[PDB]
Formats: sequence, C-alpha cells, structure tokens
Amino acid sequence: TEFWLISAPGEKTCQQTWEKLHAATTKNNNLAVSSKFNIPDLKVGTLDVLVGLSDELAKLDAFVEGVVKKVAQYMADVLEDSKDKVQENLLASGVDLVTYITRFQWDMAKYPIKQSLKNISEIIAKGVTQIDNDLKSRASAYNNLKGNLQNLERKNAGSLLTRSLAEIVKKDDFVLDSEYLVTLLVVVPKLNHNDWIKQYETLAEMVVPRSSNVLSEDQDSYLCNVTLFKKAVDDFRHKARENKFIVRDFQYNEEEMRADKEEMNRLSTDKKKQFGPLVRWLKVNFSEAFIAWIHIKALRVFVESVLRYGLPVNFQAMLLQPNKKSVKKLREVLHELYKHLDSSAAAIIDAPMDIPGLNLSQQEYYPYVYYKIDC
Amino acid sequence: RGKLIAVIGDEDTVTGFLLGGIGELNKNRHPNFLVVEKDTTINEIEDTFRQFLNRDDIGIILINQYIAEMVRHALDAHQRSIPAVLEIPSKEHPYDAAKDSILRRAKGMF
Amino acid sequence: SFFPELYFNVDNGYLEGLVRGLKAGVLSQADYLNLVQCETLEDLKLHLQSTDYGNFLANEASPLTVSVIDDKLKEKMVVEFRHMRNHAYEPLASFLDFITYSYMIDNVILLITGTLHQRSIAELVPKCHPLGSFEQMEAVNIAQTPAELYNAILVDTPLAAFFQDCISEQDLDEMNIEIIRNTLYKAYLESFYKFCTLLGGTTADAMCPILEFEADRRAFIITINSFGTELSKEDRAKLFPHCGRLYPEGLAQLARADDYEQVKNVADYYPEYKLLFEGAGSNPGDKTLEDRFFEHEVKLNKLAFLNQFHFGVFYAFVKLKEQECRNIVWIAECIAQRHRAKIDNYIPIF
Amino acid sequence: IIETKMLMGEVMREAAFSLAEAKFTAGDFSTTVIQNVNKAQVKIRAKKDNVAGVTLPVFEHYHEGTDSYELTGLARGGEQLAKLKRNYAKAVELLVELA
Repeated sequence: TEFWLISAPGEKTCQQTWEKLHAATTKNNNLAVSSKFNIPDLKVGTLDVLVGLSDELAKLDAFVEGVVKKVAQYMADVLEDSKDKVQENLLASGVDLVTYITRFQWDMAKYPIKQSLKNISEIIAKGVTQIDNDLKSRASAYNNLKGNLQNLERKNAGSLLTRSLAEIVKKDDFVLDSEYLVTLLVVVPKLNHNDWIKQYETLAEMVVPRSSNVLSEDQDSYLCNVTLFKKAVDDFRHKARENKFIVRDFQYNEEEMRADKEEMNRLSTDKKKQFGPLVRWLKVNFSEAFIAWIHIKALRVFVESVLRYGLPVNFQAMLLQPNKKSVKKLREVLHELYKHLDSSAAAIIDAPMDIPGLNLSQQEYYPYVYYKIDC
Repeated sequence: RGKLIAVIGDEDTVTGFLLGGIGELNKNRHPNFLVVEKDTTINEIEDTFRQFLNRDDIGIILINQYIAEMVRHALDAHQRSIPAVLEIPSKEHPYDAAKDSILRRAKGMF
Repeated sequence: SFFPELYFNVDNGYLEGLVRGLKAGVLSQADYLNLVQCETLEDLKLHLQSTDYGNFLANEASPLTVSVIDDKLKEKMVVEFRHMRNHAYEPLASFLDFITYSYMIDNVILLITGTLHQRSIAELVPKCHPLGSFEQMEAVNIAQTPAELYNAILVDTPLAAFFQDCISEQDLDEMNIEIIRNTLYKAYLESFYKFCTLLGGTTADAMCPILEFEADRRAFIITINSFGTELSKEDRAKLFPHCGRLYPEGLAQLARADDYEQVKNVADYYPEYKLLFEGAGSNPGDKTLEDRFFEHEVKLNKLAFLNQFHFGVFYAFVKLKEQECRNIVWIAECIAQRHRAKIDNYIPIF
Repeated sequence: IIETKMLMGEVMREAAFSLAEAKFTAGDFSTTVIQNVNKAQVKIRAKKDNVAGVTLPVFEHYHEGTDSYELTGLARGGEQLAKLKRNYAKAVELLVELA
C-alpha cells in the first residue's frame, strides 16, 4: 500500500485548510481517504541550518527506506515457511499497518522534542545504522547455519560416492584386527552384476567369497565389500576398473560416523534453537526501525514545510490514501485547489536536469509539499 | 621517486602479479619483471636478478623458490637490506622454509 | 524445408560421418569420474591413455606440466580440425573458415597490441592460436608499423570485412584493445549468423540458436563486467551483437542497465535465461553465471548432433572438444595444486 | 617472519588456484596481461621504523589506480578474472608485509 503526506499550509488558520482538504474534498468525491498526520511543533533552527537539514533528511529517507525493508526482507527469509500474512509479521503495532499509520504521532518517549533537528536526526541515524550492522551479523549467522544444513543435505545427496556412506555400511561384514587381511569397496553399477555372484568370489587371485557382501542395493547400483590380503588390494582396485566400477571406499569410519551423526543432530537442533530468538528479535526491531522511518518522514516534512512557507509555523499536514484508479482526478483536483496556496508562477511546467553541483532534483514537484510512504 | 615491485617467475605467477598491479615499462621500455620461459637459462635469469638488485627503484623483489635456488650464488652475495628479496611458492614447485637467503641469519629456528 | 537430405551427402557426407566419429571420442561422464580420482599427472596420463586421446602425451618429458598437457590437447584439436578443413568443400569450407575467424580475431589483437607496443611480429607469431594462424606473408616483416599491419590485415586477411566497422589505423591507436576485439567479434558473429541463415535448411535451424545464445551471453556478460570500468553506456551498446533474442529492447534495457539486479531483470523476461540467472548463485564457493552459461552452451552444442544433415555439427564438435580440453586442463590443475575440493567443476559432455 | 611465510604457503596456493579458475573460463589471457603493462597500479614508499636508536626500513603499500587490465575480462573473464585480481591483491599485501 501507499500513503501520501500533503503540506496543509495554514491559510491563516488550521481549520480553514484541514476541514476543506478532508470533509469538503471527500464530499466533492470519494477519491481518497483523508486524515491528519499530527506534525510535532519542533523548535526551529536557523535557515542555514535548515538548508543543511534539507540535504541531511533528503538522503536519510532513502537510507532508512533501504534499512527498514531490508529488515523486512530478512524477516521474510527467516520466516519463509510461514511468511504468509507478511503485514502482521512486520506490523510495528496495532492490528493492521494502515491502522498503525493512520494514528501516527511524534513519540517523546523514544526521542525528545526539545533537542535540535540535527541531534534528533543523528540519533535516529545511529539507530538505523546499528540496525543495519545487526542484520549483517545476526542474519548472516542464521544464513551460515542454513547453509550448514544445506551442506548436510549435500552430505546426504547424490551417489554413494558423494554421500557419506555412514550408517548405510554393514558394519557386521568387515574384518577386525586387520594386520594381515584388508577389505575394499569399489563396486557400483547394476548393469555390470550379471555374474556378480561369481565375481565377488573370484575378482582377485585370493578373494574370500562370502564376507565380500553386498552393503547396499539401489535400483541403479549395488554396493559390495570384498576381502583380500595385505598386499593384494591393488589387484582388486584395478580389477574393479576392469569390471567397470568406481571407487566407493569406506575406510572404517565408524567412530567418525558417530561423531558426524552427533554433529548433524547438533545442527538440526541449533536451527530450532536460533530460529525463534531471531524471529522475535526481528519482530521487535522492525517496529523500532519503521518508527524511526516515519520520524524521519515527519522531520523531512517539517523542514520542507518551513522552507516552503517561512515562519511562523503553520503546517498541519494531511495523510491521504488514494482510492482505486483515483490518482488522476485526485491530483488534478488537488493541483487546481493548491494553485494559489502555493505559487503557480514557478516550476511545475518543466525543469532541466541539474546534475552539475552538489545536489540535483530526484523528485517531482507540485504546488504543495508532497511526500510518500511505501507500506 | 617511490619504489616499484619486481617479479621473476612462471608465466602464470607473473600474470597473476601483473593483474595484481605490479608491472610497468620504464623510460627505457624495460619491464620490472621477467617470465622464466624454458628458453631463458640460468645466466640470463641471474643477469636480470642482478639488474633488479642494483637498480635503486626496484624495492621489493619476488622470486619463486626453484628459481632462487638456480640463482643462489647471487642471493648469497646480496647482503644489503633494502632490495628485499622474497622467495615464494609456485604451482610449478612448492616453497620450503629451509635454506632461504634471509633465513640464513636465523640460527635458533630449529 | 530445404531437403538437405537429398544433396548434403554428395559433398559433405564423408566429413559428416568423420566428425561424428570424432565426437564419439569426447570423454564421457564416467571418463571424467576416472580422471577425477588420479593421484598425479602421470596417473592422469595413464587413465587418459585408455580414451580417444591414447598416447598423445607419451612423447613428452617425464616431469609433466599442465601447460604441456594443455598444449598437447590444443595441438590434437588443431590437427583434427585441419584435416577436416583440408577435406572440406566450398560451402563447408567457408563455414569452417568462419569458425577459424574467431581465433583470428584474437591473434589479430595480439598482433596489434605487439605493434602498438613496438615489438617484432616474429615474437608474436608463436603465441598465436594455431586454429587462426596467419599463413599470409603480408603480415610478416611489419617493421612494427601500425599502418603496415593495418594495411596487411585489410589486404591479405579475411578480417578485412570485419575491420570495416573501424575505419582507420588511428582507431587501433585510440580504441582500447578490448573494445577493438569485441567490435571485431560482434561483426564476425553477425556475419556468421547471416551466413548460416543464407545456408538455410537444417544448418540454419540447428546453428542459429547457438549463435543467438552467443549473442545473448555476450550482451549479458559484457554488461555485467562493464560496471566497474570507464566504458560508457553509449560505447557499450555498440558491443552487443544484434542476433540474439534480446535484440529489440532487450539490448536497449541492458544499455540502460546500471546494476546486476537490472541485468537480471532483463533476463527475467526469457525463461531460458531466467533459469541460468537463478541458478548462478555467484556467491563464493559455487557456480557463477559464467559456469551456467558454459553449461547451457554445452547443452546447445550437444543438441546440434540431433540434426543429421547440416554443418552445425562441425562447429558443435569444435566447441565441445574445446570445452573438453579445458575440462582436462582444469582436472590437471586441480590434481597439481591439490585443490581436490572443487575438482567436480568440470562441465560434463554427453 | 616464519608465521607470515606459513600464511604465504597457503595464500599463494589459493592465488594459483584462482588463476586456474580464471584460465578455465577466460581462456589464456597471460599474453594479454604480459603485453598491456603500461604503468604500475601498485607502488611502494619507504617508511621509517625505530627500535632503540636503530632505524628499520618498512614499506608502505600504495595505489596509483592505473589498472590497465580493466576490460580484459569484458566478454568472458568477468567475475573470475576480477576475483583473480582481488586474490592477488591479497597476496601482494601479504608479501609487502613480509618484505
């Protein structure tokens, strides 16, 4: 959803602007839902200071746009299994995001109104940058854990060569105290096993016939151990190639398999351990991040309103939601209404591209202060 | 005014360091590096090493271990610090710690 | 339909069969699994000696080097291709010459880079790729004069028609050699596409997709690589070949593109490129878009063999065996550097 | 010095393997790199260090920005060659510390 903020520049008294923008407008037609944005009456600095804040809060808004919706992105990515109803998982407070925004007001308890817009914006920026680094660390940690589980999937994926043979191996069929007899595992495809019953008795000069047992049975492949003398293993290794198999050796990794089992279980339980805290942290932090976003929006509105309509302060802004396909008539009528509330003698018609210099125009212009929230 | 970097090594290693940003052709159009092609013999290799060693702007010199071994009787004569020679590994032959020109000075390195 | 079955085998039947015989020798997935498990380069030589390559490597010195293996594989490919070229006829001969023009377009860049740096062309000739070697003597004893080399190229080299995108030897001194290389390659690729369509029939229907993908991957990768360079959008747009399926408004949105996300947005409109971009994680440790494009190129070339009566099989064979040479080189590199962890990154062929 | 030698023993191996990856994709660019030399991107400044009264020469690693090998991966090399450049920058930092 999208929300618009309009200057509402006094007209000698708040009511003669607000009531006409809300009730008269809606009674003219239901092109948009209207409400008051409740701007705080901040202390005004010097005009030069305010011009500096112009750039400061011009860039800050684009910065917080990125940070807050990055919080939202990582929230959804962590909660991918149930990210549906995303607006509730994000909601800072209330029952609905619109319900939240249509009731916004400057919050003293987080930051006080008494200090200068410079300091207030600096502390908000501190909050947002710390949020960014906190994401980069904690979401990256969860991502590493998820990638570890994907590495586990790789460990359990593909042919038996790529997979960790682990518990699939029949431990009962191996030789023990292998100081003179050694067993090997180099057998694979199904199409080669037409006489495997004789092959695992005769593959090498002295193969022992029965403990050379089939360890696993896929549709496409058979996995089979073989037994031989200390120095005859190379003959089996070559004869496996002659019989068109590929190496699948297990090298007695029973305790290694047990430790690997413990580690895979540790990762599986770590996912459950860390997912909950991460979702809770993101849930709480999106609220603060978005509150800061709308705080920056309000300060932006106030500075631009003062610059557009020099002092005394007479800006009681409107929060407007356009209705279905209302935008065209809505903005036409708003422009027609604001013709004289903001001078039509300048801008509006056209403008070149002011790249040279410190700053350039990145926003449309109208006979009013307009800003937006992309909920 | 400032110092350069110089390289002696395989075509691959020289390509890597050049992509790293070391190469330059001097006012005489003489590179600060040399690829050790099989056509390049011990005498020319050590001639280039000596050139790097004398020229004052070279600074840090890189040499692979096997080429340094082939160059050794000049690395033993090299006895001033600033033209810093570094014996480095390669895909051609590995590096080893033993018998490095600078490490000759270490007697407690077991 | 152009009924190539009726008259293809009159002049190109022998080579049609021979090139497929050669294709039958390209290493299989199982052969790559055999090579993957070698302990040393000598062990790789032995395990490789059972395949089509046989004893090609047996005549080299005992201390095998991956450079030597690469050189021998390239030499074998060149020998086979030169045999086919010597036995080709006019139309197929022109097609094979078009294949060689690609390597000529890099050898010529070697030559001009050497000349502008004022080095003897006799030192450059040994470094040229044999498939695109300059037999013409007008390109010898150049006296290190860019004008002499440029006139030699225009008067005695097939690249004369491609250099007409450029107009002067002054362009050689001014334009970066990469821009020259890529402009020449664009001209060559468009000329190749027009040539294939004029051949028509199964040749067109089986080869044009490959060159279209070549154009599209050129566009994507040129765009993605150009971000961190002085290369302007206006000059970048000239490098895109106009054959690919991106040609109208896709190349335009790329020329307008200024970030990898925008390049991916352009790709999203094409299912065959959307898949490559989604699969190319490009983060450290896994497949890059280059790897995915190589895999798709290999698939496209493999498909060329499903059609029988057409020249496209020779181009497919050359590129497939080049991929196989690079695969064997990669496996040798992994064996030599003991970087076994990533030895599987070879692109399987058939 | 010994610890940094050990660290080189692996960083340079990674650099060589990255070069191998670069060649697999980009082809043989070594001749292009060896030819397009022009001017050095990286240079060194002799900096001073002090122990007791003795003077120890140390090296500042410094950048000129003249990357002539820009565009060398324009059509194929791209990310693989950029990663090669990056890894060899790592190796150059390590080796300047060693020197």
